[PDB]
Amino acid sequence: PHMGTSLFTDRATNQLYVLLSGQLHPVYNLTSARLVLGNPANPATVKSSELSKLPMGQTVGIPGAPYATPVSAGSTSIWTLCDTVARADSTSPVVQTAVIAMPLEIDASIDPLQSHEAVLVSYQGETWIVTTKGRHAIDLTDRALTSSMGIPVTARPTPISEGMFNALPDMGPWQLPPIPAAGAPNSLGLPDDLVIGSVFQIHTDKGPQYYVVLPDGIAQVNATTAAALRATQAHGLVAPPAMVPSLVVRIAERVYPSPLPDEPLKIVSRPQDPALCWSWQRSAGDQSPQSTVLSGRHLPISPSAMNMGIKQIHGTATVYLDGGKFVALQSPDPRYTESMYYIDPQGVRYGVPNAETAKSLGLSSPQNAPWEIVRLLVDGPVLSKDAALLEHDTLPA
Ligand SMILES: [Ca+2]
Ligand SMILES: [Ca+2]
Repeated sequence: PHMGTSLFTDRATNQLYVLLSGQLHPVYNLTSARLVLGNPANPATVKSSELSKLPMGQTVGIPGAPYATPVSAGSTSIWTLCDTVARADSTSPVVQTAVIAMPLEIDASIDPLQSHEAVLVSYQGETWIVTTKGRHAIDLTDRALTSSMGIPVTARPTPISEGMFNALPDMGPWQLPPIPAAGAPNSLGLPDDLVIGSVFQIHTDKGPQYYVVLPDGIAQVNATTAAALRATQAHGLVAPPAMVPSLVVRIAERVYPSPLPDEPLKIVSRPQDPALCWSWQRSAGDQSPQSTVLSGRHLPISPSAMNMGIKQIHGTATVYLDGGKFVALQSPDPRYTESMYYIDPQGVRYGVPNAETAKSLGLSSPQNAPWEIVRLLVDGPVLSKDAALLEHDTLPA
């Protein structure tokens, strides 16, 4: 019968020994011992003379596994990816990347982009504009489009890392939404001058409200969008004609999804603000995560935290965390795939193949996390019972 203790530690050496079918085996770590036992056993301390009372076998386990699988007390799952560009204005700008899995300290020196703020970046020979929503493709050699869309010739793109490029959602071209049948007569009963794609205005209590004429109705646009439309094609109008509300209220209203913000676009200076981050967060009970783009002078963590960073030899990012993590990912690989990883305090991810294995390790309720950030971590060996059952020549250290 099972006698309650299948895991032991030599009182003198603190070495681990696991009991398998009446025989002791040295085992590399607690993680491996629990994998083979099928439950998160805690070692019983005994003298070597006690261990010598059982037959001893070869070393078992996963030597590359973390010693154990502790997890930070964690209120909320928070994951942040940060690009820092060194010598942004030089002929040799360099991007460094950090993964932050811990609460942030946000201030005026490093905070979310505001709605009118944007960063011009380069990736693989192409340029993208980064806003609070993600990245938008733009070709800067198209001087007129670029200018109309609020981007000055004084703007210099700076490189983003591959990880940041993957993390930032492609929200579509930085352009005015194309207007079908632009230039053609309106079908809305408006004056002949107001062709499809033209801009008019009506006077309100808050002053002028601008509209664009669409094939299926009229849509409100802000002043910036109105100017951008007219800068591209004014349709022969010196200014947006003033219309009477009696004429306009009768027409179907539509939505024109211009990406241009109300205020003049402010292009952040990378030398001033070398840090660009994508921060992702989700609390237990939440139906959706919330994500935002940060821009500032350094990482959004305390100065004390700025040197608890760890970079793996074969990792791309320096990792900052407040303890271990147990996370659940969902990704199209290319089919919708749910996966689980344990992340050790060193910033290595280890696959947890199924719920049964998680239970063996004493891991429960994995936090939802973004694969875009988590899979940037170095991938260690999968934590499986099959792997842990393997015998080895050499004793644990
Ligand atoms: Ca600062
Ligand atoms: Ca700011």
